[PDB]
Amino acid sequence: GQKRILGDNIITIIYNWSANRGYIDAFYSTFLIKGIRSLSELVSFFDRR
Amino acid sequence: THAYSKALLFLASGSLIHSMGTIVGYSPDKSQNMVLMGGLTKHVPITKT
Amino acid sequence: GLTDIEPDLNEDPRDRWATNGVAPEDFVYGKYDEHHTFYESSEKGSFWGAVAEEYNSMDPPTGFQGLISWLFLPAVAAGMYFNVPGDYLFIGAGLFVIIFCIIEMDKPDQPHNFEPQIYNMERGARDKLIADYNTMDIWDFNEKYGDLWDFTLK
Amino acid sequence: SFPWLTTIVVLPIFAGSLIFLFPHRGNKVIRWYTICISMIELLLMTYVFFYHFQPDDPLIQLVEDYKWINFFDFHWRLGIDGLSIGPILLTGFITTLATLAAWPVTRNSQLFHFLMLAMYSAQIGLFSSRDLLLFFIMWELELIPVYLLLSMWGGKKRLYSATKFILYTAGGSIFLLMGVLGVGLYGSNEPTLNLETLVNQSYPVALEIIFYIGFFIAFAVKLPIIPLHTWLPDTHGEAHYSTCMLLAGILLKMGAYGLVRINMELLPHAHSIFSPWLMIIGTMQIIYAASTSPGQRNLKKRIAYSSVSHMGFIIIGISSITDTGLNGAILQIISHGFIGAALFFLAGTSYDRIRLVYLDEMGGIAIPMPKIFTLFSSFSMASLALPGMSGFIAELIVFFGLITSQKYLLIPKLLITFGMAIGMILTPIYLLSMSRQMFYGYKLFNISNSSFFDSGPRELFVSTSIFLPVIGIGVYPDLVLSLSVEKVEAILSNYFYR
Amino acid sequence: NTMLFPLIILIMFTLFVGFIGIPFNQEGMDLDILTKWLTPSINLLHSNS
Amino acid sequence: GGISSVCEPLPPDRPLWFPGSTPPQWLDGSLPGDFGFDPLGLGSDPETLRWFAQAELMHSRWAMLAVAGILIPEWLESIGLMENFNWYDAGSREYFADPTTLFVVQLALMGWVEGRRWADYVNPGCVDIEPKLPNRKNPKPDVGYPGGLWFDFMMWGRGSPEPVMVLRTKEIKNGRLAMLAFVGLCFQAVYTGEGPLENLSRHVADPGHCNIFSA
Amino acid sequence: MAVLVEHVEGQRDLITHKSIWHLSDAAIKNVYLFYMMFTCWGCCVFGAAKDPYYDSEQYRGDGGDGTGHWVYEKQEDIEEAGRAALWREELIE
Amino acid sequence: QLWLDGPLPGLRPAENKIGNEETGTRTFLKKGIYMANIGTKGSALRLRKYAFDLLAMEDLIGQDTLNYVRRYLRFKGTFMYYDFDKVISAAPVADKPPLTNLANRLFDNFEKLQEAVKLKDVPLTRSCYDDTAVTLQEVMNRMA
Ligand code: CLA
Ligand code: CLA
Ligand code: CLA
Ligand SMILES: CC1=C[C@H](O)CC(C)(C)[C@H]1/C=C/C(C)=C/C=C/C(C)=C/C=C/C=C(C)/C=C/C=C(C)/C=C/C1=C(C)C[C@H](O)CC1(C)C
Ligand SMILES: CC1=C(/C=C/C(C)=C/C=C/C(C)=C/C=C\C=C(C)\C=C\C=C(C)\C=C\C2=C(C)CCCC2(C)C)C(C)(C)CCC1
Repeated sequence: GQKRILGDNIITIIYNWSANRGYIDAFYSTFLIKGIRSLSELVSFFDRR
Repeated sequence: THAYSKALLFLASGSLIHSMGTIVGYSPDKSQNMVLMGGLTKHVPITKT
Repeated sequence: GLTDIEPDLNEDPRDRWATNGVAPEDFVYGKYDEHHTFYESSEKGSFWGAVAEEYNSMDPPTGFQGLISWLFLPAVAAGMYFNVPGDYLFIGAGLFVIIFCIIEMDKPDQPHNFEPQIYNMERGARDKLIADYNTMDIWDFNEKYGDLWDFTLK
Repeated sequence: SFPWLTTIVVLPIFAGSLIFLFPHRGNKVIRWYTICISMIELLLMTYVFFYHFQPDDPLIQLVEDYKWINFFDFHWRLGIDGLSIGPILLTGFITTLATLAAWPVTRNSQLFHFLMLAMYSAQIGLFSSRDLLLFFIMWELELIPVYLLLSMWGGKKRLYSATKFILYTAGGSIFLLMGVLGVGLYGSNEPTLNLETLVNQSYPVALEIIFYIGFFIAFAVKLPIIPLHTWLPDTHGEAHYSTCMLLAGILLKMGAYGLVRINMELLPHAHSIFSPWLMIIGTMQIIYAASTSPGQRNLKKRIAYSSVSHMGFIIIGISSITDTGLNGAILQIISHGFIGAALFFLAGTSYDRIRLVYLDEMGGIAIPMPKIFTLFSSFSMASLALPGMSGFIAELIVFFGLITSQKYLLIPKLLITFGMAIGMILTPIYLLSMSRQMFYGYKLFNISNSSFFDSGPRELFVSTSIFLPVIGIGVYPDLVLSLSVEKVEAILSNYFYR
Repeated sequence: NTMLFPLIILIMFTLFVGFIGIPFNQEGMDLDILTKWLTPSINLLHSNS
Repeated sequence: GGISSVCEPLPPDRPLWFPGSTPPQWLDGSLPGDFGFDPLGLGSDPETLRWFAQAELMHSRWAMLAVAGILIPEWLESIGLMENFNWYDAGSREYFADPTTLFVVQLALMGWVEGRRWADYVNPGCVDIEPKLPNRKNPKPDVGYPGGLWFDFMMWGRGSPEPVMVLRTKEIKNGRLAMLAFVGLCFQAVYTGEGPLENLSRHVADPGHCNIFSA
Repeated sequence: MAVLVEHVEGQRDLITHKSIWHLSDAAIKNVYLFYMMFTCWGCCVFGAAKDPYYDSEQYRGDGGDGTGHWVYEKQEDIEEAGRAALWREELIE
Repeated sequence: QLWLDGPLPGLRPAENKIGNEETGTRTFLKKGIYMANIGTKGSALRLRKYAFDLLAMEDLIGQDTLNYVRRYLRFKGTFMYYDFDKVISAAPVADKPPLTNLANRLFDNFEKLQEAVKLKDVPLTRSCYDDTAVTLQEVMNRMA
């Protein structure tokens, strides 16, 4: 019956933890990297207009 | 201790990837996938040890 | 580059920060990256033969110009090691520079030395132009093909 | 007895005036004559530096004084010291190499090489001028050559860039002239413009502040100081790369040289008043330009904003009142003159093959052009303040000069030390990205780009000959600092209690 | 074989490098190679034993 | 086109030890370092020629190891990183065991491998040391030039960078030079009563004197 | 002489060798002079050398002249020349 | 407060009478050198270390490198001058006269060495530096 008590207890959680690299790196993409990109553009805007 | 054991394991993994690249190609998405990698005890014994 | 036909404008936007190479799923690993594309060959040439070929492909100065260009730096190093007066070094360096530049002025002109209008004329006319420029005096050339340098005439 | 500096100043422009006597066509004879003149002049400065310049002397050397106009008490006065010989040698080296790298120019080669020799003469005349009005004249003597070089050999937006450049420089230089008039007329008996007698002048605080502002507006227009930097991105981006050598390696350092020679030396009290406000401006300039650089899709604009960012360390070393800070500022002057010129040269040579501007479409250039990739990576590492290069030791000495400074106490000394540190986090962020958008990845290139496409012997020699002093100074910085450790101390001798 | 030889050397290193921190053939009072190497060494937990 | 792993014999017009002379008929250039030097005709019999080639190879390798182990420690002692090195007196030093029992142990251990080499020379392929991995194919080695995993862990032979004949003549020439060097060192240690590098130092200075004729 | 031994209780003793050495100003001037002569020699030699790309037909044939704006001007020129060729063709016909 | 307003402070006069008798200060002192505040123990350690650094200056003495000798002498001399002032000011009252005498002799040796360097006289520089060397060895022996 592919017991759901086992599927999401470890396998889904462990696989998502290992595949998403612990969710830190994506956060570093979402918070820092893209943000600094936007900041750069904003600074460029203040240097252009 | 860890530097020597780590160099041993990394060089063994590299030799094994080189061995698998002749049957799965040179793509690291295929030549470094342990899902498609079973049963190498018979083929690479020194790397196995 | 240059387009003789107006190119199709980019309808879909592209990420500025993305790598401009091919997609990783379209990458032929081992060939696009030169990782399995060097198979050895018994037919490997000589090391010094390769050195001579690479040196000669650069079109070195030959004769007296080649002699002074080869002997300048060791002479300067020897003069600085032997504690000879440096004024002699400056005199020699200036003489070498002047002699080299005068010899290079004496060398014949090539098609690439002139304006793009002169480069992109008829090839036979350009060949006759280059043959004349290296043969007659500059005053005769200027009084004969002067009007070719008035780029507004045509 | 022999007028060495007068001969050095006069020789390039006088020789370039005779370039119009040549009736030859093409560019071969013209460029070989120009490189002969440039190398002869370089050997002349080498002889002067070798035999008549003493780095242990903190006084003026090889002075020459000829009265030209009696009404202004105005003299053709020339002289070198530890401050000026470095910029003079850098000017000669960079101008000779820019003449060598401007060899594919076949359109109006005569005027191009005449303007190059005129720029040579004008820069050398500025760096060796001991008269205030002579300094102003040599400062003004480059508006026309750079304008013509931009408008006749620039990029797509060359004309607007040239107009903006000449108008901005004139707007700064009128304030420079007002400062010259104010300082040279302060004499109670007769006007005087010699820097030697002006270095002992005493002013009231308000008048000294006004004169400092008048000089500083010009030196902030020329040396890029926020927010008087807007001429630089479009001027350097849309200029010829050979002209970009002089623009980003020599002409930018002239504002810093004027800041040391006039603002730091002649007016020490106003400089002590203005320096803590210059520190914050320099730190914000570093951060602002290092953040503007990722926002530029154009490669040359990114390099120009990188130059603006690198000028902030010079501003910090100026404003930090120590011998170490001034030595670091001079070292950064030399390092940037060695780095920015080569970066602009590589960018121009790469554009001559790829013929693309924006970074988001220049992938895979490392495959047909590996040598230019290697040189670009090495000069980016030099830009990155990597050790073994002059940039790292320059920034480190500037940091030490701030840390050892006695004017500032603790907390600002922290908040500035952290400040430039953020800069050396931001400096990788675009630069490597630039390389990642300019050389990394795979693109299918034409077969004709397989051969006769990479940098030839001339470009390889130019890049190597500018790269070697970078390594030589990053290993042994005292190849430069020992020329100016004494004179800088004299400049600092007026900032302590007496 | 050029890949296999460093693997053999690292196998030997992995087998026989743990005996530089453990005493090799202890007979009574014997200090190992590492503690004799680091004779002045910080040890906060075992500063008296 | 690829990598040739077979020795290429030298052409009959190869340079000789005595130019202008006729090379002997039993020296056809198929051996490493073949310069047609056989005044006494010792290599007339091909079987004895093979045995003498193997003996020359063995003497070459032992002589190169010997001269290296003499010179490099002597060069270290002159620099100062060796306190009391002396190759002549090295045999009479005090070790953890007597020279006789060390000699017997060395005799047993070395007569194992020299005797395995003898069996290989008599019967090529009778003793194989290179592993027989399941699908790896082991190339057949030449007698006196073995080596898979152990003796040739670099794969510098078998046609890699320089062809096998070129590297074999290089080895043989360095070996002959080392044999002459070792015999010279053995005679110098009993004639000059000094070390090798010291003798070189006193010969480089004033070479007109300090020679064989001045002890 | 220029060697200092420090002993610290509970620590291994340290032997420090120091040598305050610096290049003379004459040596620095020699370095500058040799680099200037090397620059002059390289300028002469590598100006006398051939340029693989800037003398090629791939650069000069397209209209290159060493000037940084020849690509855009050539593009606008060929569009204007195409329009003028259409005008010429309509005049002839 | 964030920054100083007036001119930067110059050479602070020593309060242990280790300066010159006529002038009150030493010639080799340089203004603008950053001296870290550690205390008497740190000043003693820096004094010994910089005495060793100045005894590492045999190689720098030559006909071509006298300016660097003078520069290093001024730098280290300012450092050891103020460290000597700090350690004498915190020394016990019984130990102050010998320390002051040793400092006075060392600084007189410094002046003699600088004077010899100024005239570009190499044997005079060597002799003055030998006297300075024995004084510096005495300094490290006292302050070990
Ligand atoms: C293989 C090269 C070789 C080399 C480089 C040397 C080097 C040296 N020997 Mg030794 N030597 C050698 C072999 C060699 N020897 C041989 C084979 C023997 C005898 C079997 C000797 C016996 C010997 C004696 C008795 C003495 C030296 C001494 C010396 C010095 C030369 C002066 C002289 O009188 O000796 C010349 C002696 C000979 C017997 C000549 C042998 C030459 C052989 C046959 C051939 C070498 C030639 C060949 C072209 C080598 C290439 C040269 C170079 C590229 C390596 C010099 C440091 C002398 C010494 O140091 O005194 C202070 C001295 O007293 N040697
Ligand atoms: C260790 C012993 C040794 C041996 C077995 C060989 C063997 C061989 N040599 Mg090599 N050779 C050697 C050392 C040796 N060589 C040395 C030291 C040199 C430099 C001088 C050379 C230079 C050389 C050349 C130039 C050539 C050969 C060639 C040959 C081959 C044919 C000749 C022959 O039949 O040899 C039989 C040899 C022996 C059984 C040794 C007999 C020696 C007698 C009994 C006494 C030894 C003499 C004396 C003690 C020397 C002392 C040193 C001297 C400086 C005083 C054969 C493979 C030829 C070739 O084709 O290459 C493959 C050839 O052209 N050899
Ligand atoms: C002196 C030069 C020399 C040369 C040119 C050759 C040449 C040849 N040999 Mg011979 N050999 C030599 C000395 C030499 N040998 C010695 C002293 C021995 C006795 C140990 C042997 C015994 C031998 C065997 C057992 C085998 C060969 C093989 C070969 C081939 C391999 C290529 C080569 O060796 O690298 C050329 C370059 C070098 C020799 C450079 C010198 C090495 C330096 C001095 C030290 C090595 C560095 C470092 C310490 C090693 C790595 C450290 C690691 C263990 C941690 C080639 C035909 C192989 C064969 O023929 O198969 C086809 C074979 O397996 N050789
Ligand atoms: C006598 C005298 C006298 C006087 O007194 C002085 C004088 C003059 C100095 C002297 C002289 C001398 C001489 C000349 C010598 C020579 C020598 C030699 C040749 C050596 C070699 C030597 C040589 C050697 C060691 C070598 C070795 C080698 C080896 C191990 C190898 C190895 C290997 C192999 C196999 C293979 C693989 O794959 C890789 C490897 C792993 C890498
Ligand atoms: C300031 C000045 C100067 C001077 C300078 C100097 C003083 C220099 C020196 C220098 C030196 C004293 C150096 C030394 C050494 C060096 C080396 C040793 C190098 C090496 C390198 C290599 C080998 C390579 C490299 C490369 C390249 C080229 C590029 C690419 C990358 C690479 C890295 C690969 C001059 C005159 C210019 C003028 C102006 C001013």
